[PDB]
Amino acid sequence: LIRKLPFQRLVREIAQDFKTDLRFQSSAVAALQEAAEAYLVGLFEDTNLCAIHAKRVTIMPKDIQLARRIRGER
Amino acid sequence: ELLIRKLPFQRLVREIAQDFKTDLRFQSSAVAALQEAAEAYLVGLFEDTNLCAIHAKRVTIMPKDIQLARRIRGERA
Amino acid sequence: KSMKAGLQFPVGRITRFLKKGRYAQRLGGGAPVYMAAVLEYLAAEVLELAGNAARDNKKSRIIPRHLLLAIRNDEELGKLLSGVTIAH
Amino acid sequence: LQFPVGRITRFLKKGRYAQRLGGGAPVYMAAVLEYLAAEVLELAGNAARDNKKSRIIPRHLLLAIRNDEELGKLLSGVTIAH
Amino acid sequence: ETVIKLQNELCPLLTGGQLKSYQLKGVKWLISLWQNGLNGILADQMGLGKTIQTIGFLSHLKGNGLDGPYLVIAPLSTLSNWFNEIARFTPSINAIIYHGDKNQRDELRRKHMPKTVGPKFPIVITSYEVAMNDAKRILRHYPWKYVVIDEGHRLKNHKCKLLRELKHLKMDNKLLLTGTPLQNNLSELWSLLNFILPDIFTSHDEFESWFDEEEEKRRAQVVSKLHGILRPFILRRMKCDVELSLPRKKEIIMYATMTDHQKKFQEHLVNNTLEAHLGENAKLNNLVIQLRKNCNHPDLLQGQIDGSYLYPPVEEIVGQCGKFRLLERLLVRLFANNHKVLIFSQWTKLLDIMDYYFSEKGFEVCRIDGSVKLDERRRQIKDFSDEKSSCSIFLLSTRAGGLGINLTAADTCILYDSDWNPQMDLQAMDRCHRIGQTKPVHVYRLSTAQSIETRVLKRAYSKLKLEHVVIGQQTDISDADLDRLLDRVKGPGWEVVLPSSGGM
Amino acid sequence: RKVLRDNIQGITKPAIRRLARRGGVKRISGLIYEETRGVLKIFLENVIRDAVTYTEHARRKTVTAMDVVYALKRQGRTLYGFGG
Amino acid sequence: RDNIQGITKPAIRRLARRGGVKRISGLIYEETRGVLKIFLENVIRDAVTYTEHARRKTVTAMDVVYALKRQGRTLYGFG
Amino acid sequence: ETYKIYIFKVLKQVHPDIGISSKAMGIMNSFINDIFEKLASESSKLARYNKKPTITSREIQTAVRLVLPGELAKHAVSEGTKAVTKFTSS
Amino acid sequence: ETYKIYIFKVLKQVHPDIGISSKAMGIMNSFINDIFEKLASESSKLARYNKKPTITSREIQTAVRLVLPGELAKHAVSEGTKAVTKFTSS
DNA sequence: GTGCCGAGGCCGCTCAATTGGTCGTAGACAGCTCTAGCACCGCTTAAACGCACGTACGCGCTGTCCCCCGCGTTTTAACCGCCAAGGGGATTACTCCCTAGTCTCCAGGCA
DNA sequence: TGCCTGGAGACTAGGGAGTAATCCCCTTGGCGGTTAAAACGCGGGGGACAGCGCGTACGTGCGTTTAAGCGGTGCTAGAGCTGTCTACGACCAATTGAGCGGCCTCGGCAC
Repeated sequence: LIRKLPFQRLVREIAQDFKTDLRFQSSAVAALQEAAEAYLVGLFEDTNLCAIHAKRVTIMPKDIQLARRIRGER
Repeated sequence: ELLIRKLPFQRLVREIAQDFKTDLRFQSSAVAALQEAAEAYLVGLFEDTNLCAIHAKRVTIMPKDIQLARRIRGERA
Repeated sequence: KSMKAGLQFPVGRITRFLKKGRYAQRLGGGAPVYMAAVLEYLAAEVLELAGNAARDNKKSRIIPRHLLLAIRNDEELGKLLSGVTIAH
Repeated sequence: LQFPVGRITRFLKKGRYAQRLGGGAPVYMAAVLEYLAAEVLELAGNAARDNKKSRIIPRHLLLAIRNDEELGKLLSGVTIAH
Repeated sequence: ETVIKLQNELCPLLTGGQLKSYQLKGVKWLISLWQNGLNGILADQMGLGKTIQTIGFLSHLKGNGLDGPYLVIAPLSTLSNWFNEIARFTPSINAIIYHGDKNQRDELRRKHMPKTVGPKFPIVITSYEVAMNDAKRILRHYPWKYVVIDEGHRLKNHKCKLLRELKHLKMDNKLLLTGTPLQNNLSELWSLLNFILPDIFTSHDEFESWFDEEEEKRRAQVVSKLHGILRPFILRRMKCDVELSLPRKKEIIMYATMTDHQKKFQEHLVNNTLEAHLGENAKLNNLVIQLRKNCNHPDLLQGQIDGSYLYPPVEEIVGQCGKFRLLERLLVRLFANNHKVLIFSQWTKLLDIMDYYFSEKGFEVCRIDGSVKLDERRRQIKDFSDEKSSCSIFLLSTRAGGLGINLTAADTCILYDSDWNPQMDLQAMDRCHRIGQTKPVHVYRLSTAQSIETRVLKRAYSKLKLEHVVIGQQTDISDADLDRLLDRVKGPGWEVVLPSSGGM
Repeated sequence: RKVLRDNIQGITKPAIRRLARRGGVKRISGLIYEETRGVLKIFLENVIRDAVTYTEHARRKTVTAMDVVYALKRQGRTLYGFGG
Repeated sequence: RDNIQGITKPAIRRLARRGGVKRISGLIYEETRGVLKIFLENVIRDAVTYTEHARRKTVTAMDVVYALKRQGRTLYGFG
Repeated sequence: ETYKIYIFKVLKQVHPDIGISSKAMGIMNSFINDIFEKLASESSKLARYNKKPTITSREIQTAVRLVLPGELAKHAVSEGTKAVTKFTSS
Repeated sequence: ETYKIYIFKVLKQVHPDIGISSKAMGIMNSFINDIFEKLASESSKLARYNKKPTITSREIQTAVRLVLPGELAKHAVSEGTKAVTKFTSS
């Protein structure tokens, strides 16, 4: 996993990026952490499949680029 | 403009739909809508697999590329 | 009647559609007004892009091909219309 | 009765999703909830017996859905906390 | 002398032939009605020969010097024959085939066509496909001042889109040329009356009353309003006393019972439970169609499921359906006497069945249908007409016989079944009954007793009675019984059609 | 002779070719064809199942364009221009 | 300020390891940093929209789950 | 408000030999409630599409068939038909 | 139900000099109708979520924000705030 | 240069939008309690960094079989028009019984 | 295990559910025929693909630093709940005018 309070400051930065004076609570921060973990690990699984299709053991960033482009969100 | 022949497509849809469940009946509008949907899905999968192939440093597309795109989409039954 | 807010959609018809949809037990007075406002912004935006496309291809008509090209070109409309498929 | 038909009708009225629901429809829908709970808990118990523990935990549940093809297909787009 | 003088003077340039008396009188009547500006319906004879009177009427217009564009619409199968006939009967008449694809359209519309009327303008022969497609491209670029159309029973209703193309006509001139004009009801007579005389047969409200003590007199009253004039007005002569050259012919209908396996199938089917029984052995909604199909032969339903592309042994076919096995003994009779036997049917799904039977029985395979192309169709016609060929079977689809195939050389014909259109049956038998036959053709129709097809046959007789009105104003046959019936009337299990002519 | 054509292969080889060409694919291989049969088939049953569900719900044993377009909406791909 | 550096290289390493990745290239880190910032910013945008809908000045797990459901991410574990 | 007692009864009747944790209880309750929400919404939405004013067991039929994949839908429709017949008889 | 004449008049407002086709009106009417449906459904569901028996402009703004894309949504909220101010002035 | 055909502009006709009023009640608002997030500090230790180093693997090139692509040619199936007689959806209206609403008795689920 | 809150049984009054009646545009195994597409043959040239060398970038081990995390501590802004009363919104009758169907003209566009 990732470290809870580092991810906490990251979410705080994201929030203050949009509009300020917003308060976060512990279960909300935890839920954000779980959701981010799930989405990122799924993306990595997809990129691993793309790379094994690419006949190379190494994953490069254009693998992730391809996975995102196929998934259809940018 | 329609690309797949309408009468072959109506045989396809009639026969498959009869397989799934009995006592069914379609019309011109239903056949046309199904045709449009099939064309859309096929062209989407084709562009997906074209991007996959060009990523694969290769120009000839194969069913393993098709299946890769199928797997990322995930609608395998 | 629409001149009270300066809008150009049928506040009455959209009111009747909210009512017949029974989407809620209670309907606000200005709710159709805001519905008409967002709808008129959307219509103006899409027709503006259609007109720009007509100017671009030196044509005096708007056709489903025009519509499809406009949707697939404009990033905002593409995002709003993800699984969009247009006949013809 | 197995699920609380009265209270589920209470929530369904709270939704007020139509003029009013069927007469036997609430019993039907309680029954279908019972059925679906039945298979999900059945396979949760199968996983627990595989691991031989006295309390079923989210890890067993996640294993159950990820391992049963049809249940995973139903729950493809969901993730389980922890 | 009077006939010769009239045919010469009234037709100053009918150079390539001669006109017989009564159709020549028809020509003078046509000329008079042209002088009256009224168009009429030609239906005279089952293609006795009509082109002769077409030139007879038309060449009078050229003889008077009344130049004007001519339009003809004809079926493809006979366009070349029609050109040969018009060339034969008058070499002095200019005519052209207007057929081919868009390329021949291009070459004709480049070279052969002047806008202005003139003697250099030839007769333009346009086929049906032209009539359906080229409406805008020609019918508006010509005020066709002469219009004649053949095989006029082509327009069976007001919705045959041939007619919707034709409403793009400058329809000043008309000549409906057809055979028998009645097609199963009143609708086609009404459609043809509107086409020929729309300004007269404007509305159907008045004549709608006659789809079906004082009513007996009203039958003449139906004739009195219109048909009292139509009978002189319709140029067509039924044979009362003119073609006694027509040889003797008779036809009989059988009424034997139907066997067991099919009655249990139809018991399942009438309750819509046939698929339930076949499911035990291992859902067609249009019940009347499946009733007919079962009447043909049970195989169709097995065949529906089957997979027995190659089908189980012949003796089973012998044992399933009684009509086919009675057919088996009657063909045993006919091959014993070595006649040339014609067979007709309605659906290929049984055509292939008895083709397989005939092949497995050791007999030659002679199969012609709409699925085979044209050149092998004539080669099979030549094989059948060959004297050295001993084949006594010609498996032909009834519907495909509308191309004018002449197979009168056969000596016998067996109409296995009859269609809902009776005149269709009449051309089906006409394929061998036309003038030129040398032997007494003898025809049997197989009808399934205690079946809905009996009712189909009875309503076919009802339509025959309608034909007659429009024109005018269960045993098993034993050896002794069959020999009695085919001596060279009324009976149990067999009926001969009573004389349709009301006295010589 | 009894005959029953393959039907499922009725999508002709040139049909796949210009489907791909409209899709911008340049170079294609052989088993693409059978794989496309499979893809079209599987994509077909999903919408067919949704459509038959709505036909059953509508008390009618005929399909209608409204039910079709609702089905396509349910599988999550909006089709327009047909009034749905 | 520039807090995204908190997502460390071994973090991506172990998350890819959980993803079954055997061999990670060097430029993966920045791309991952990106994809996470975009994903999280869509999620937070929806969450702040819902909190505005709530008339309240804090962010709660309930409308967080609402947002994740709206993003086609359905989450079980918090109601 | 949850279905804690009813899930407890279900587990004791089907698999009496194994208990459930608090977190597992909560997550499967969320499972039940989410199916609750989706079924109610789908039934209401299809009723509205039918321009139909009220909902009954037949709309529940079509909604359940829609939202359940094949084998699960067949089992669910079987048990639901039995339940509705039992209610009709009672 | 038809908006066709209103599509015509919006075309006159924006660019009256530019034409439009029958299938174009069809697709525009489908766009208007289903965007209407999406906004209404999101608002109704969110009103169900917040246990509010009323739907009004405020929840419509939040529904618009949650469903529309970003830039077009800030444009929409600006123009709709102007419109609601105009209607309040009446 | 042109003609043809589908969209733009026209009027006639109707039912839903409008206005006003009434009245019932959901929200706007103030205010309280409290509590949970938030800033702060300190100690601790697993974890992250850097770096040397090896090695294995992406890659770029080379070299060889194979099989789409284009093109041509011959077949043929879609597409269309048409024949045949009937039935499942559409639509309307009647009727009747299911249950919402309500009240009253009592038991079971949470602490 | 206590109780108090909701859950369950009974009367009535409508109005949706089902049932009966009526019509018609849709369906079905066959045909002519007619095109443009589609199926089969073949040469080839481009590419798919196996193998090798590399040299360079990432995994591994270990010393070194670092701040995340645990345990308290104070505090307070804002959430959760409640009482009021007030404006705003549902219901209903009469009115019209602008939205919807039919009809016609006239300019863009392949030819």
